[PDB]
Amino acid sequence: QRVTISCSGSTSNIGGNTVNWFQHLPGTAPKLLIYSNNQRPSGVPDRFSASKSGTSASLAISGLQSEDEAHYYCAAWDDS
Amino acid sequence: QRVTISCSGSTSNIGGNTVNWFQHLPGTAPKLLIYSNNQRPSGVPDRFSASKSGTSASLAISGLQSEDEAHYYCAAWDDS
Amino acid sequence: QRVTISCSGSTSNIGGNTVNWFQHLPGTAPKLLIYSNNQRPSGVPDRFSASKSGTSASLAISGLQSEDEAHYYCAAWDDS
Amino acid sequence: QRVTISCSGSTSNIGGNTVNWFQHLPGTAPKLLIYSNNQRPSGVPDRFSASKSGTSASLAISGLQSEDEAHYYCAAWDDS
Amino acid sequence: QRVTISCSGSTSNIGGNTVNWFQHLPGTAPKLLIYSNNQRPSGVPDRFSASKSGTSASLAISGLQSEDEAHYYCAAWDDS
Amino acid sequence: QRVTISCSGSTSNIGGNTVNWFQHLPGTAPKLLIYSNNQRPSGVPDRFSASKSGTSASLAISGLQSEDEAHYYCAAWDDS
Repeated sequence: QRVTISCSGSTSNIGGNTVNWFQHLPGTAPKLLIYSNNQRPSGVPDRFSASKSGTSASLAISGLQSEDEAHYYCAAWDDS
Repeated sequence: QRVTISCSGSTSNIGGNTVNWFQHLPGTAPKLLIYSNNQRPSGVPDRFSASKSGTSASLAISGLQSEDEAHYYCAAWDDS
Repeated sequence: QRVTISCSGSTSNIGGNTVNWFQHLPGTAPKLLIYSNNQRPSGVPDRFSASKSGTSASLAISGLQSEDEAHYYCAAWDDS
Repeated sequence: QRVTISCSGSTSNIGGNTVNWFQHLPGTAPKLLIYSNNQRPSGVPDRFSASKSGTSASLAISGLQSEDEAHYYCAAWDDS
Repeated sequence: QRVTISCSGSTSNIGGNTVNWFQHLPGTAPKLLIYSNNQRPSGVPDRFSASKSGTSASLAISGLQSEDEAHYYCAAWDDS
Repeated sequence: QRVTISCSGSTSNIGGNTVNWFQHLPGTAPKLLIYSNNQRPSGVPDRFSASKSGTSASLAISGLQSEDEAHYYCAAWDDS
């Protein structure tokens, strides 16, 4: 036999960039405030898996590739 | 036999970029405030899985690829 | 036989860069404050796995590739 | 007799000011050029006077009180 | 007799100021050039006077009180 | 008799100031050049006077009280 199995992954290519951010900002006054008292997630897989709990109270400004990846690739189970 | 299995993944390519963000901002006054007291998610898979709990109280500004990916690819179960 | 198995991974290439960040900012006054009292996640896989708990109360500014990757690739189980 | 002679002068009062000029100018490219080959004035008073010759090839931006004053006040001649 | 003669002068009062000039100028490129070959004034008073010759090839930016004053006040001539 | 003669002068009062000039200037490139070959003024008063010759090839930026004053106050001539 000639069984062929080929999974894949997270191949990334950005290129160029020069994002320069935020420049030339005369006088501002950022006075943010964050205060949380909840958001308790959970997850209870039994047979299969790759649950992904996630909590945040951030400001969430993303420039390039701010992912929170979590991979689980090409699993198997026979129990012969 | 010649069984052929080929999964895929998260292949990304951005290219160029030069996003420059936010520039030339005369005097502002950001005074944001965040205060949460709830949003508790959950999830209880039993046989299959890859539940994905997610909570946020952010501001959520995205420039490029602000994903929150979670993969579970090509699972199997025989129990022979 | 000629069985061929080929998984993949996280191949990345950024290129160029020169992100320059944030420059030329006349007098500002950042006075942020963070105070949390909750967000306790969990996860209980039994047979399969690669759960990924994650908690944050940050500000979450990302310039390039701020991921939180977690991989689990090409697992197997026979129990012969 | 009670002859009373009262001339006047250049009394000035500006007040306040805070002219701030020209601010917050992202990248420009001033490439001015001046080249003159003439403008020769003259003046030949004989009996009375206070002629005022003036020549310029400037750019002439004025913010406040850019005068070129020249005074000659309360003259007399008797030749008794 | 009670002859009363009262001339005046150049009384000035600015007040306040805080002119701040020109601030927050990202990258420019001033490449001015001045080259003159003329502008020869003159003046020939005979009996009276206070002629005022003046020549310039400047750029002439004035912020406050850039005068070029020249005074000649309360002259007399009797030749008794 | 009670003859009263009262001339005046150049009384000045600025007040406050804090002119701050020109600040926060990212990379520039001043390459000015001045080259003159003329502007020869003159003046020939005979009986009265206070002529004022003046020549310049400057750039002429003035912040506060850049005058070029020249006074001649309360002259007399009797020749008794």
